[PDB]
Amino acid sequence: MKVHKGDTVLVISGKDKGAKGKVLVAYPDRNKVLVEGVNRIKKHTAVSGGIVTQEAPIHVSNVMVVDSDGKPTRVGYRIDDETGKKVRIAKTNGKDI
Amino acid sequence: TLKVDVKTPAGKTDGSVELPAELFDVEPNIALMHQVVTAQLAAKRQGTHSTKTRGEVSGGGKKPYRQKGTGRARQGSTRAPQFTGGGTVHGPKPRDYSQRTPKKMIAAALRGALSDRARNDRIHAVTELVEGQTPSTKSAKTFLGTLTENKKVLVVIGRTDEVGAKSVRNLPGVHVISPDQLNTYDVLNADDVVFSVEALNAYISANSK
RNA sequence: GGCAGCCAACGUGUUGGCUGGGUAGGGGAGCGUCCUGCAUCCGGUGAAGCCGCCGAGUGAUCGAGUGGUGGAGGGUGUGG
RNA sequence: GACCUAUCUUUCCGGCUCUACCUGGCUGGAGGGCAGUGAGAAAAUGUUGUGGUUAGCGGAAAUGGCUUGGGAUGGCCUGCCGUAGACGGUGAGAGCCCGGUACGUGAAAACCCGACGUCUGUCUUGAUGGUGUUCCCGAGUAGCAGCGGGCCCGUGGAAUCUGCUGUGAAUCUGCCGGGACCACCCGGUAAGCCUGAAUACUUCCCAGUGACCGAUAGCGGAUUAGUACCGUGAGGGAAUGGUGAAAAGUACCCCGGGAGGGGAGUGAAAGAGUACCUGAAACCGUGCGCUUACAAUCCGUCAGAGCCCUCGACGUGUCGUGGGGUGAUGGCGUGCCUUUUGAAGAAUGAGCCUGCGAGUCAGGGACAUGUCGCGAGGUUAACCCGGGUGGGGUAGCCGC
Ligand SMILES: [Mg+2]
Ligand SMILES: [Mg+2]
Ligand SMILES: [Mg+2]
Ligand SMILES: [Mg+2]
Ligand SMILES: [Mg+2]
Ligand SMILES: [Mg+2]
Ligand SMILES: [Mg+2]
Ligand SMILES: [Mg+2]
Ligand SMILES: [Mg+2]
Ligand SMILES: [Mg+2]
Ligand SMILES: [Mg+2]
Ligand SMILES: [Mg+2]
Ligand SMILES: [Mg+2]
Ligand SMILES: [Mg+2]
Ligand SMILES: [Mg+2]
Ligand SMILES: [Mg+2]
Ligand SMILES: [Mg+2]
Ligand SMILES: [Mg+2]
Ligand SMILES: [Mg+2]
Ligand SMILES: [Mg+2]
Ligand SMILES: [Mg+2]
Ligand SMILES: [Mg+2]
Ligand SMILES: [Mg+2]
Ligand SMILES: [Mg+2]
Ligand SMILES: [Mg+2]
Ligand SMILES: [Mg+2]
Ligand SMILES: [Mg+2]
Ligand SMILES: [Mg+2]
Ligand SMILES: [Mg+2]
Ligand SMILES: [Mg+2]
Ligand SMILES: [Mg+2]
Ligand SMILES: [Mg+2]
Ligand SMILES: [Mg+2]
Ligand SMILES: [Mg+2]
Ligand SMILES: [Mg+2]
Repeated sequence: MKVHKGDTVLVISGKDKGAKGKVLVAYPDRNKVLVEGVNRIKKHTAVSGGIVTQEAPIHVSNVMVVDSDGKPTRVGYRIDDETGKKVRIAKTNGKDI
Repeated sequence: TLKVDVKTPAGKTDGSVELPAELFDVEPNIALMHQVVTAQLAAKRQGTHSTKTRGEVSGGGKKPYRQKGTGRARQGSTRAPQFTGGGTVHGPKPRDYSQRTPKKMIAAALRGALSDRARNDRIHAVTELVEGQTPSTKSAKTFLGTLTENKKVLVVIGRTDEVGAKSVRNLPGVHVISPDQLNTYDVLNADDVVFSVEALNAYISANSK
């Protein structure tokens, strides 16, 4: 996936459209990410009584990586010839992220 | 003879092409065109549908129970058609649908279709779809928009004009064909026929000679 | 008083005469179902399916007439 | 063809063949050609090819507005990309959100295809006449006969080919074929061998397609499937898919031993609660209306009292161009199918519902009849060339 743990993302679809948040964990096998503060569920913890609110995973195509300028951006790649590296670039500004 | 004025992508007129009566003045024959078109769609159809008869279904060799004394209906095989899971009777088998339509009928149908477009002024001629050796869909879309505003367009280009073909390929209602492959179905499907000058001359030459 | 077949008489589809029980069986013309070329239209402001209401056609049957249930496709025309 | 025997032409150096001299041989090594892993001899071994296969990577353009909604990928309206509007996914119809797509790009190693070398072979005197009851030219063979096999050919006038059993020739005036056989002509040269391509097929691997199936269908097998299970064994051989966008799968309280349920929560919806999408019919209940215990009923039909409900106008209920439910009572009335001269039949088949279950397909086939093209002509088959349904193809065929 082009979105990684620790990235800041903007939600572009769903109930929480427009919410910014941080990627707490990524699930590449199913193309979902868990984002802090978005898609919260009212779970019934059963043990001590439990009615907690927790984040639920969101499809990765519903979030966009936020560029350094604050703007949600598609990510592409440059090649760094010195190390053969492949670095994520924001397609709006061309700056690394 | 109808004259088609050749338009350029630069917006100029370069010349004219004269359409022979033999090819573009033919009276349309709807019944003939119907046969030719349906035959073409029949040839397109791939026949790949199959079912298993009672001999092809797994098992079923043994007579299930004795002929007499059980009080049940007599049965010869667990795979008889009346059985759930049994063989299919008169089910589909793979078959070729192509038809051996006479050459003269096919040619006359194409001429009829092209004549119908010509009479309604739906035939256009152009030197090139785009200028240079770089495909550009934006240029071709604008130029075709100047020629026709109809949705479906048949573009007839010579084999060599890769840049013209690629330039129009992605447009939704546009269909691209070479003049040696020209056929009734694609002409009748199009609102307008746009010929490269080379392709139009190639078609006229191979026929009227 | 309505429908139909054959024939006549004229007209740019109406009038008249005769006829219309039916098994095996021959001929003709249609209804409903699915999949498709092309053209059109409806659908989370609720498609199909299902249960009703109120009606319709000479029959197979119909309802782009409407309630309820339901949740994603469907109708129509002309061809295959 | 060998053997003889004239003629004209020919790299160099050897070495040998008892001694020289002529003169034949044979054989090395140098120049030079000519082929090569193949049928035409065999096994090696370097260099090199953005040649191929076995992993991949990049890749354009909307967080756009308003509206509906739980969610927009819907509607309406703007703009953008396109060599990319393939196909999927994403909370509902997405070229511009995601995997991708067009198009480009990439291999250390191994493997495969080449090219180039090495390396291995092979050749190097050829042309030209004459000459002859001379020699050679594939033997247990051909031929022939008996009994068979197979050929259009079923023993036939039966050639050709071929097995077994006997018998058994010629080397060119030879021999074997030209449908018994003979003659004459013609063709060919048996009894030695090898040989690429055009042709056939797909366990398996890769990329795709469908006027193919969509859970009683499609493979027997979407579910532990050749499993469970059956059989001593060979072998036979099933059934079982769908919560929701997300598990947010129902904390806590109440009745109960549990099971199950009722509140309360989650959800757009629990008329989605792991017995879960939709949820038909048979079949089984509960409630309400009418009816039924003096009656003889193919169960209905046509008349029809009474009661119940509903739609109109009027008024307290009563009538109408009415409409429904039930139905006392009267008339009429012998299931359906199959098969029979004839069946309500005491002839056959059906307990009930749902699903499934029978004139189909192929072929320039045959006859007839519509329809379309061309017309004294019509048409191609195979095949060839087009990512197609198009173009070409005269051999044939059918008329004359
Ligand atoms: Mg098997
Ligand atoms: Mg069998
Ligand atoms: Mg049997
Ligand atoms: Mg089957
Ligand atoms: Mg052809
Ligand atoms: Mg009449
Ligand atoms: Mg009758
Ligand atoms: Mg009568
Ligand atoms: Mg009959
Ligand atoms: Mg229908
Ligand atoms: Mg809704
Ligand atoms: Mg459907
Ligand atoms: Mg039809
Ligand atoms: Mg939209
Ligand atoms: Mg799509
Ligand atoms: Mg010989
Ligand atoms: Mg024989
Ligand atoms: Mg002979
Ligand atoms: Mg051999
Ligand atoms: Mg089902
Ligand atoms: Mg099955
Ligand atoms: Mg046994
Ligand atoms: Mg056992
Ligand atoms: Mg619902
Ligand atoms: Mg159930
Ligand atoms: Mg259900
Ligand atoms: Mg009584
Ligand atoms: Mg009596
Ligand atoms: Mg009576
Ligand atoms: Mg009898
Ligand atoms: Mg009878
Ligand atoms: Mg009976
Ligand atoms: Mg009885
Ligand atoms: Mg009997
Ligand atoms: Mg019975």
